[PDB]
Amino acid sequence: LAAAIAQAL
Repeated sequence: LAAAIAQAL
């Protein structure tokens, strides 16, 4: 789920 952040930015 954390990779959502990575992708967002």
